[PDB]
Amino acid sequence: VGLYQKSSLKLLSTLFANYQTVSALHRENL
Amino acid sequence: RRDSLLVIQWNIRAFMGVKNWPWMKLYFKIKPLLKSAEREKEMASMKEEF
Amino acid sequence: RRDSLLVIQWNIRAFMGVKNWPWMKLYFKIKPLLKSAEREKEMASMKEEF
Amino acid sequence: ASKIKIEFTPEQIEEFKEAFMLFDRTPKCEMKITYGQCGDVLRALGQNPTQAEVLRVLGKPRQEELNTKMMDFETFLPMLQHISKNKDTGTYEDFVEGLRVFDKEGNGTVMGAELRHVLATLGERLTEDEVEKLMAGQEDSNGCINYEAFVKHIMSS
Amino acid sequence: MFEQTQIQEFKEAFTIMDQNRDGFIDKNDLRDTFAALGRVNVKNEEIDEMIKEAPGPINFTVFLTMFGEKLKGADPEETILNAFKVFDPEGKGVLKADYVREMLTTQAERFSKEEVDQMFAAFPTGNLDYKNLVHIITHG
Amino acid sequence: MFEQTQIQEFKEAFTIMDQNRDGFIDKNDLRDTFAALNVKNEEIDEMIKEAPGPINFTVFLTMFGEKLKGADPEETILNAFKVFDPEGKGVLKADYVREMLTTQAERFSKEEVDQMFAAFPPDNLDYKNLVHIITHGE
Repeated sequence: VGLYQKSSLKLLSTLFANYQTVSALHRENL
Repeated sequence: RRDSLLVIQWNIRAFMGVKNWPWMKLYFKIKPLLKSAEREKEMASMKEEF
Repeated sequence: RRDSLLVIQWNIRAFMGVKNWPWMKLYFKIKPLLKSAEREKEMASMKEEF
Repeated sequence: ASKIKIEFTPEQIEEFKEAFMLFDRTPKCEMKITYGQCGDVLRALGQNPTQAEVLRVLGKPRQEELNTKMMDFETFLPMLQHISKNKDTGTYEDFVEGLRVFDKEGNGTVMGAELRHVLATLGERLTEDEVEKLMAGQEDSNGCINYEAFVKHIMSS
Repeated sequence: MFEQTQIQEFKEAFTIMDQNRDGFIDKNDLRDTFAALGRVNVKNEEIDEMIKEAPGPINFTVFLTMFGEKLKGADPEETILNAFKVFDPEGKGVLKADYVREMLTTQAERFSKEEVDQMFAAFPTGNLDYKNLVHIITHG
Repeated sequence: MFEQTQIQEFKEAFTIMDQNRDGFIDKNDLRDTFAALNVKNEEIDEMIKEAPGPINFTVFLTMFGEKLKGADPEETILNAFKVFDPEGKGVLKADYVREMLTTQAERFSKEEVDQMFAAFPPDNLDYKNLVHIITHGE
């Protein structure tokens, strides 16, 4: 991840600009 | 729209009436010398847009 | 800067050339204050207010 | 010091002479031109003379020789053209690769203060105010100067 | 049918050309005014033309009638600008020369195509802007 | 075309110079200048020297115009002086201006330097008054 934040592409950086289980998040969204 | 086209063709008719005889060439050269009315219209437009 | 200096020097040369003339000063130093105020400097006033 | 080898079209010489007259600070002695500051114009004439090179193109002039005494550029004109045609310069990618190692994070930029320091101290001698005006505008909020864009702007302009 | 601004302009022109203050235009008057405002390149006997077109003493009346017959249907240039801009849907002067000429010769008051092409020489894209079209009319 | 800028209105100035409306400036009309502010025999007969003859109007306009072939708008001079020094406070010393003009623009000799000194005596040279007075805009 830390490698990703210091990548050449601004795209990869903005995907991983920062880094809540998925099941709970899905239930909350539902 | 038809009246505007009529005015356009009326100006064209005036142009045909004059065409390009150098007398109106002297007239048009005189026009920059005598621009009093043009300046008055300039300030009139200037104050209405004010 | 050199272009500005050329402009300034040419203008001051013309000003000296017209200043040595006795006629120019008499009708060119009081006209802008009085004679040019009502119908020439009024373009300056309308331009600055615009 | 230099021989007559290559000459370009006289109109190019004419506009070089015109620029020199622009820089000519001698009102009546317009024939002669500055001995040392002519290299500054050579800098302004689309060339990038290094300090040692701009010195020995003049045959190692002294400071009094650089400023007090005069000289006729037209003698040096073949040597100026020779300097132009040497092409002793790197490429834009070469420049960005060279300044890339002067970084510790690989973000595509370089911090401003260390850049000014190396420009003034590590390289050839240059006054600071020159470096701040060089990256004036190129300087950003966090100091991470975009060295690629900065150097392309420099060599292009 | 005479525009007041234009008739006062004609009066002012009559005043400036009447440098002799004799009330009529003579050959010397035309020579002096052509030297003053025109160029000395044309020194041919057009003075004979201008004196035989209006023989004898000529006052402001004959000049006014001559202007009226020459400029039949006088229109102020500002009015022409307004008509052109309201005619243009955008008013930015990108009106096509061929299209506007076709409407001119088609919608009403059909005109000869040769004179239209002479006046509308399709100055480019063909965007014959009306500002220059009236500038040439009013200032040669 | 003669009388390009600032002179198309100067026709009004020449019209108001004349009072009897004879199409030009009358020989005896000069008293209006005396009324506009002493007129002597020198001032009376200087018309022939400064004017070839009382003939026409536009010729007088052009004749007075060749003097102002170097004329330029006052705002242009103000802009040039302002871009000369961004402070624009006119604190540039007289001799400093003289040396810059001599060494860069034109080879101004002493017979020009003294006249320029007479135009604006040193305080420096506050450009505001000079730019106002060249066009007489005050």
